[PDB]
Amino acid sequence: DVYAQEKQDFVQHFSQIVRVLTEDEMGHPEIGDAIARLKEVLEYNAIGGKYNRGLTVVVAFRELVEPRKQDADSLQRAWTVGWCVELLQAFFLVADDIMDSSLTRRGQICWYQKPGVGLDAINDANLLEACIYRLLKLYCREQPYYLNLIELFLQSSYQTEIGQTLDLLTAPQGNVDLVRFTEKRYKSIVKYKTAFYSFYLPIAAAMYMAGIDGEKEHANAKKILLEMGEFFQIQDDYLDLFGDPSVTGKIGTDIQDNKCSWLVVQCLQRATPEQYQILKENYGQKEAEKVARVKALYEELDLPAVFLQYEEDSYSHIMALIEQYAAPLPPAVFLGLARKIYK
Amino acid sequence: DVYAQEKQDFVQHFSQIVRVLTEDEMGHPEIGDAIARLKEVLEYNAIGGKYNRGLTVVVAFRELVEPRKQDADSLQRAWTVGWCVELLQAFFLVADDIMDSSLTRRGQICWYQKPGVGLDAINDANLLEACIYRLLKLYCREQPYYLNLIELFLQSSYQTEIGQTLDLLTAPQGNVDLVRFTEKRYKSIVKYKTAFYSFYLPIAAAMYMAGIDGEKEHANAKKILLEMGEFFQIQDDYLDLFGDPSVTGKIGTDIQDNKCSWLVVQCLQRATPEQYQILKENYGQKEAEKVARVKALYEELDLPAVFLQYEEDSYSHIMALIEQYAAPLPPAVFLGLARKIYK
Ligand SMILES: O=P(O)(O)C(O)(Cc1cnc2ccccn12)P(=O)(O)O
Ligand SMILES: O=P(O)(O)C(O)(Cc1cnc2ccccn12)P(=O)(O)O
Ligand SMILES: [Mg+2]
Ligand SMILES: [Mg+2]
Ligand SMILES: [Mg+2]
Ligand SMILES: [Mg+2]
Ligand SMILES: [Mg+2]
Ligand SMILES: [Mg+2]
Ligand SMILES: [Mg+2]
Ligand SMILES: [Mg+2]
Repeated sequence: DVYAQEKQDFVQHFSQIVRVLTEDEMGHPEIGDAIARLKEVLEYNAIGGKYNRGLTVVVAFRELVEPRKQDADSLQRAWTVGWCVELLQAFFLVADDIMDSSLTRRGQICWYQKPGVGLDAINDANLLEACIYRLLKLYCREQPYYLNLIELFLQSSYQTEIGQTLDLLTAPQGNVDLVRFTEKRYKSIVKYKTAFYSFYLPIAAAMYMAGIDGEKEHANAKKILLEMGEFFQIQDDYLDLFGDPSVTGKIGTDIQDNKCSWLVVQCLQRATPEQYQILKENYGQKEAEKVARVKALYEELDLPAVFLQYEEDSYSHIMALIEQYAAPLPPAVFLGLARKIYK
Repeated sequence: DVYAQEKQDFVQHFSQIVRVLTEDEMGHPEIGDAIARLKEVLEYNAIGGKYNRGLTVVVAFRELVEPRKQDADSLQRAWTVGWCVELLQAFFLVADDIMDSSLTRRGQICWYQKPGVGLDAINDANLLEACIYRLLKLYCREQPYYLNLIELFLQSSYQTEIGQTLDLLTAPQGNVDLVRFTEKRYKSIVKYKTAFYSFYLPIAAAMYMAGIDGEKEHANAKKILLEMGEFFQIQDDYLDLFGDPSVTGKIGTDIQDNKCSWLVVQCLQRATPEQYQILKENYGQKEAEKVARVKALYEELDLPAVFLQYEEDSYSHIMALIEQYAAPLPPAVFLGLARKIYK
């Protein structure tokens, strides 16, 4: 992949990110303990993933910016902005893990589950968020795209938070109403909670850094990226139940948490009234036997096979959107991302 | 007060703030339920306070901007930016109430304690934060001070979050070490957690709106405002134990929560080794009888009288700093604020 060609170098740069964020300390040694906590938080929560969102900024930048304009400082700004995307993810995930009552993330216990962390993780997440704007000021403040990037991160955060609200509102604890789990509702939740920040944000950041600021170009980019994001969230929902946690790094909670998962939507489209009652009886509950019954029902209704077919159809659709909407950007910008997510 | 002269009108404007924030809905009716939740969150959490921070932007604006430049639109931008300060407070308090295990706020149950809210309040707080940047874009994007304000809110949030980290790190649950509760540590915690966002932020916002952007003018302003903020937090700590909750609107938790309160710092400065052991035995614990013992010890050591004296000395000090540092701004800018907090 073009992603493996940039990864080791991207990751390498995290030590610099941490160093520049945790040297607000000469000048202000009274905040030392707080900066030590920030370092711990950064190291626990922004490292251990695949780095695909941050890497996408870097790879897109190199593909959109003329090689004679890819000087040392410009490349550094590019991987800084990719790390800002990673930090945005880190902030959101820390908070999400608490609100979803999750156990593990990236092959370790969730930050909030750590003895001695707990709900202090809320402020830790806010700090991760603040680091984004700190790095943008330190590295990009004199660039013509500075305000574009600040506003792109802010707006992406707002959209994401709106999607989180829909997610949580459609999934009330102890309150099983399957009636709300429609395809239309599903598409809206995932557009807001995932598609903007996971797909549109990183490419858009690289577009703005390359001086591509036009509303038409950004709107065309979105046509591809929001669709890619929807697929990505459907995949996430499928892996929540059917994925191997040694590979995914995380234990699923969607059934217990009463979530408007792609799986439950597809279940409802297919289920006889008898299967509907089974689903109603067992969904949204902590008991392991009830979760098992839901999984059994999904397997009975061939949902893994339905997912496999959906992934093929989706891949073909996204490739079609690249043919329609890529120009004037290099198709490789989107195809690389397609390759990474449809693996 | 100059604050009462602007309050009814300031509060009046909240209906407009809510209307403009909850009409992201024509165009995007798929987010309707989320926008309904945002309205609920806004109404519960940004209304019911004294509005002093938001009001300070408005009053300072009128005192710093030439009356011929105080047109309809400019006044509207001023009360919008004051509401942004209120929203910053609202975001921070929702999160703080969870992390401090608080019960009530502004004479009602804390948002997170509401049946059916719970830890979903984390995302609600993030949404309140997003509304700040939304209102600044909608109302101030074409103004020469736009980036100044965005960066002032972002930086104030970072500082505040650093202060929150110090607060929480100095107050580990179930872990009583009084050794860390020093005056030096106290001053650092409150500078970061309170002084920036409660005092410096609102005046600074009005300064930038009035085209007063000079580093020397902002640095002089800070000399007064950070000191005022320290006093304000000492007052907050005193009222945590000795205030009337029908007046304060909130039930105190500092002793239970093992906080580096001004009260405990002053206790440690004065306490015999026998009183030190009593404090060690009873601090940072949930039992009502142990909290009562700590309060008894404080009363034994005349801490209310010590606070009364401190408030006089502090008032005199801040007035001295106004004489030194107010120019070239009208002294009324600071004196009005002094009047409100030393009441
Ligand atoms: O927990 P994961 O990794 O399975 C999850 O995929 C995480 C996720 C998706 N979108 C957002 C937005 C903000 C915070 C977290 N987000 P989900 O949406 O299923 O919680
Ligand atoms: O709960 P209160 O109102 O007594 C409290 O005064 C609230 C407070 C002060 N400073 C901050 C910063 C962020 C969030 C809340 N903050 P405290 O600092 O004592 O928690
Ligand atoms: Mg989750
Ligand atoms: Mg979630
Ligand atoms: Mg998931
Ligand atoms: Mg879940
Ligand atoms: Mg508190
Ligand atoms: Mg607190
Ligand atoms: Mg307090
Ligand atoms: Mg407390």
